[PDB]
Amino acid sequence: HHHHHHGSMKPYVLKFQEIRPHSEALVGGKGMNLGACSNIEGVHVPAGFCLTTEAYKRTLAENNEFTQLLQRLSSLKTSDMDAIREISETIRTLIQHTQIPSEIASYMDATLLDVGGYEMPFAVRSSATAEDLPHASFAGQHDTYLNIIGKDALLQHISMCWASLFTERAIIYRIQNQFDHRKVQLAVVIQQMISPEASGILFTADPITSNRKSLSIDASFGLGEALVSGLVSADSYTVRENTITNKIIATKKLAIYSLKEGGTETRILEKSQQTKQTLTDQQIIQLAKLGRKIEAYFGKPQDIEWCLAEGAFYIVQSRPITTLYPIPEVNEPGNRVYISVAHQQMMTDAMKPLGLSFYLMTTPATMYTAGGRLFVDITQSLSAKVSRDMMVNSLGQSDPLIKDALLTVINKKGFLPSIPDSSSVFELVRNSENSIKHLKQSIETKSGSDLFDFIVEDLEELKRVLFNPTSIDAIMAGMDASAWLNEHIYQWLGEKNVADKLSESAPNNITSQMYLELLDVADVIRPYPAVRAYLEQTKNPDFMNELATLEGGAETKKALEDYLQKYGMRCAGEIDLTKTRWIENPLTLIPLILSNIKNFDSSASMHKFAQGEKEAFHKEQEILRRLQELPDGEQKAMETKEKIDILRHFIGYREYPKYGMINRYFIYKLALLRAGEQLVKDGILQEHEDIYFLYFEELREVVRTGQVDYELINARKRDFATFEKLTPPRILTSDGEMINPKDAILGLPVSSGTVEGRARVILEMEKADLEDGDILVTAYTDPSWTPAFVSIKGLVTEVGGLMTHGAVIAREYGLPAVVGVENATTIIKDGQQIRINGTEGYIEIL
Ligand SMILES: Nc1ncnc2c1ncn2[C@@H]1O[C@H](COP(=O)(O)OP(=O)(O)NP(=O)(O)O)[C@@H](O)[C@H]1O
Ligand SMILES: [Mg+2]
Repeated sequence: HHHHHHGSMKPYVLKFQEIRPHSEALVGGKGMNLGACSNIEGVHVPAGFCLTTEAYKRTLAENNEFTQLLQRLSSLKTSDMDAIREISETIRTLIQHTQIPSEIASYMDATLLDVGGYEMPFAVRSSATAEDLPHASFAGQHDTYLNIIGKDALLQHISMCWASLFTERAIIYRIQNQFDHRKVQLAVVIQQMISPEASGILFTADPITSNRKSLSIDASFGLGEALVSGLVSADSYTVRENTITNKIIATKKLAIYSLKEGGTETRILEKSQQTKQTLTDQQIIQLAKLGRKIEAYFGKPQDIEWCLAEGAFYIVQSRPITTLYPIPEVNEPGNRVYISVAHQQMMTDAMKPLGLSFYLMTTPATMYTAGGRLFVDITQSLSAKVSRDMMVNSLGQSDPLIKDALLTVINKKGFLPSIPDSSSVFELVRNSENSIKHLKQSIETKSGSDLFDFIVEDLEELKRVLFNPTSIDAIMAGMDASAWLNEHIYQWLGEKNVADKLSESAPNNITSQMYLELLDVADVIRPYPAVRAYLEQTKNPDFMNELATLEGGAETKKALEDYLQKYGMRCAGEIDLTKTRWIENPLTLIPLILSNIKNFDSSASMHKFAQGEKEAFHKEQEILRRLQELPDGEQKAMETKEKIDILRHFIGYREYPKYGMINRYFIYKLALLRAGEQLVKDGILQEHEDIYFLYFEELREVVRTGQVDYELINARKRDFATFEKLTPPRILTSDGEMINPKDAILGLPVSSGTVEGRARVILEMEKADLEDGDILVTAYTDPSWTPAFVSIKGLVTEVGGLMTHGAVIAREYGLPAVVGVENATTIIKDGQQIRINGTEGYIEIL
């Protein structure tokens, strides 16, 4: 060219106004956001630029002594603490003694005089990146410096940032997340200092409850680094719509202010000062409005660092929130309530797409996907009361826990507004059996696009042989018999849930049959301490063909085979066709077999059954005998006995169709895996199990026309990954909402629950001794301990703010935790014990 070939080159420095798109690979997370954050309208971002990773690659990843070391480090694992300490020290000093090329240090001078210049104070903040992984975060992993003035001192701190990438805490963090050193770079953000009166964090969701329609703020006096620092406390405001709706005022006894000549000092605050409302209600709203605008520009809930300097609000960071369980896209207006069928089905593992397709294509009810799990919209049932109660009463009986969640929805106020005959069961089960035998024979000849065209046929046959109106009547005949028997025997004899005792050892229960038989398997293994020792050890998926080697077992094998012919097609999570079955990987069955042996006596199929009967039959006559001791006596007892006979006749079939169903699933799954196997051979698919991420139709027209789209597939995996980390509610809300005095020390709730245990740790975290089954109490908490505390059941800290470290991490690990307590380190003497709860903010003595 005509640009002097000047011209296909990576730059060294980029202004927030220059930063291009998806150059995250140049300026990293914090930077790419700062950039985009500038280009917003009505938002004041300070100015600055980024030291591009080129500067890091050229200065430090192109040093032989450097690379030699990083190689020496790629050797270690977390178990090796000292080597890490040492190598870290060494690597770290090499960086603070590796000067920056005069070339680069001159670009900086050039830009930095535009922002400008070397007499003004700057912020040196480190934004990092992981190659070919733009959705990785280093939140709170590296250093940052406030108020750096001067060239000599700017270069000193750019180097201390790069160094902050090699701290044990940072290193160890990459080991655990398997990010690779040498694959992580650092951009450095050089930004104008703001001397603010007040600074803090803001979330455009609620941290607890993911409301999405309520914004929460954390504010304090002074510079922000203090709040993120761990001590001082903060002020917490919550804003819904344009109304302030909570104000927790804290005791901010510290603040951090700039020095005229660089650096930062910490001031105690005059007592009158420490209880002041650090924003004024006009500013709280004026601020919330901002957070809302930003969120609108990005299209997702954001995490924001802000500054208050002479009225004015400056945005100095933005981020997305990563911890939100998503919301189904239901195109139906108003406030809606979704109920998790995950929790009903007792699964609440994420489900891959192929599996989700199948659950969907067999029910005719209308369900939604969110977060990789399934939900049912139940909003209309809740309108008409004749049906509301008609609902909550049904759940109230099964899924009782689901109901409680439901009821809290019911009064948020602001939110809303015959019996087939005895030949039946038999016939029903037979034809399911026979249907499954044709299906078996029929699919092994099918292939290609036929095979798909095939199982579309069968999904109707399935619905037809498994969900007749005879079958359903049969299912309901048993269940309705329980309802009747439970309340009517409440109202006459005053004994609840009698239907459970009357149901015991009832015939034809397909699942209950299964568990008995796996008791016998266990029973075969007890005579032979050889086997049980083996099974206990083996992590071999074919441990099975290594069974006849030892005769101590080896009968063990003919046992397992018989059991795996009648049940190998089930697994915890059967409803996802994609999940691995028992007959597929027999190792997944071992632990039960083992746990039966530990916890049951031999021959317990024999006894537990019998004592099931005898007790359901002596509870049958205890009822009836007691009934005819009252008015209309003979007619009530007469009345119930038909009901019991209905109960035991149908109750076991309740369980059959799901078995009939996943039985066909498994047959599909296998023919569906031949197709995949074939596709790989043909060259279209990398792995044969790379179909679990296509829905049925998506898949079906890949075997018709052999074309696939792999960053569909890869986003699918990337996302299935993101949702496994997530734990579905019993009730999800159109607004993202997640549903389900005693000499007391008040605090900030922060994180929901209740636990009990141990004492305070001062704590020399550096030389810290912890212990299982215990609550924690320091006063300062910061990321330094993030990678240290799994063992905890609950947290309590002096410092406050619900978006402190204590909060956000206790909220992910699922611990209940209260912060902001007055003098917890003191006032909870001698590391003793305690009971805390976090749905409200209190703490007490046991
Ligand atoms: N130019 C600036 N002027 C004033 N305060 C600033 C400026 N830049 C950053 N801050 C604040 O000073 C601190 C800078 O630390 P920073 O590393 O950027 O955030 P962090 O939480 O400590 N680490 P990270 O999780 O990577 O963002 C935060 O409290 C910011 O709110
Ligand atoms: Mg930050």
